Amino acid sequence: ASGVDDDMACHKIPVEADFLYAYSTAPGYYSWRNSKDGSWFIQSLCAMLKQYADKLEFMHILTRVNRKVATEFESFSFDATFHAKKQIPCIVSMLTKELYFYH
Amino acid sequence: ASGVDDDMACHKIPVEADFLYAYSTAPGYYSWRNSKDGSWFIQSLCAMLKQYADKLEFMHILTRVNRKVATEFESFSFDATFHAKKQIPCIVSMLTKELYFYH
Amino acid sequence: SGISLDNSYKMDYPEMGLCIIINNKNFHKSTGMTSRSGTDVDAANLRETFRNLKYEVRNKNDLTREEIVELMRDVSKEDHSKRSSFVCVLLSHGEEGIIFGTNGPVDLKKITNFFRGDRCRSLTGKPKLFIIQACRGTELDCGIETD
Amino acid sequence: SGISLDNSYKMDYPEMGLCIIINNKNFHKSTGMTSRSGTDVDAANLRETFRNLKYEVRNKNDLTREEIVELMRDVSKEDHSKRSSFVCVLLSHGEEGIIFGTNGPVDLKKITNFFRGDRCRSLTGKPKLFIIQACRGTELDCGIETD
Repeated sequence: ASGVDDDMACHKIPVEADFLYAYSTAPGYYSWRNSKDGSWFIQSLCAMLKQYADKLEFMHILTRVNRKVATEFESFSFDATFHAKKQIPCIVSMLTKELYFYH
Repeated sequence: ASGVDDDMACHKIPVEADFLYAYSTAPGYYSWRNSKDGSWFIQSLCAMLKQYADKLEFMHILTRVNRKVATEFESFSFDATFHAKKQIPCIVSMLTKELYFYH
Repeated sequence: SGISLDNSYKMDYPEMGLCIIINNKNFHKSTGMTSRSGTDVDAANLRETFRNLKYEVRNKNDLTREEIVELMRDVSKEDHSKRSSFVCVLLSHGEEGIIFGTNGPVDLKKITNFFRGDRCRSLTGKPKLFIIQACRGTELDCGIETD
Repeated sequence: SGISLDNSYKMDYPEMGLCIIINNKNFHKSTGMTSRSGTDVDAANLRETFRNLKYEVRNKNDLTREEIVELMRDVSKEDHSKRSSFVCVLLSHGEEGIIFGTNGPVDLKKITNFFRGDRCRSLTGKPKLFIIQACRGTELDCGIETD
């Protein structure tokens, strides 16, 4: 097969390639932070990195972070509007390869 | 340790949890389609699924899709404005577990 | 039994689940949107690919914005108890956060909200995958020569 | 040599790379933004965590929108040839696509553009990670009881 948009003589990659955005929350949502213990997301991210950085690929580590934040945290507020709320982090990957912090 | 936002008696998960959006292109960008062969993204997604669905976790499959689209495709247009352009798909994961199509 | 980790979604339910493919090729003249030549190739490739993964593939062609919403609502109201997951593939013109019906736009949020954990209980805790082939804006990536 | 696959980023360069932490706790009164109590705990936890991963951690506290842009520009202009990757952690108030400096907003796109494959050549082909702890809107997730 042959075409006009593949097998270019000069190899190029997208300027937006190889970026990874680890958002603490879903698009359009508030992000929660405990005034004493820190944000749910950063707390969880550090915990999962400390435990799995020498064992799992980064996306899998971030997936564990998603589960930890989603299951273990729920807001507490005297204001009913902000009470008993949940949060799910949002992994946005434009990476082109697997990423391991170890080798 | 103890706090106001963890270890809830009644377990809940975010209503936005467990969603995965596999976007063909980065936020704010056009998405490319070959009038004869189909879109770069769908072409690549099907190819990677056929080859790796019984071997790799979904995020890793999508990462291969990202690399395939990013490296192998470049637009061709008689209009200089739309010529020689690139594309990088965008994986947006709010999943809480690894996903394998096989068991 | 032995140690249980629960790091991967349970994908051994009786059914893998539905794979809804919305293939919009022809748009109403009134919208001024061009036909999407080559999309049928995508639709067929998806049908075969997901068929082999054991999904119940359902295809729909040239749906209006109303039909897209109706389809999604109806599907979200089915009993997915025996299904491991849900897959929806959208093939059409689009803009950031929008997918086009043949006669106008549909907010992606409206489509996905039907499947929220609290609105589609038979899918709560199960992976809901949305595959989107459509523009997300008008920016062009000039790329960079690799070395 | 034997078969080479190239499925994972080369992370064995002399240095893992930089981990820039922007910790905005106190905001100018004129902005009407509240202090972010507890953010220091996050900043310290990140410093220790990435220190153990062998990153060159650099912390900055309470930066104005101008200082954020200047910092990012300067960092993107360094020679990252011997570094495997780049990490930037943003801790502050925010809205969709925005991160707040102590005196006003900064488009996340402006920050990330400095690191584009064509603008930071010593990072081309290397993973660029942006960790963002900030609001992306005003929606609240009511959650759903699991069963």
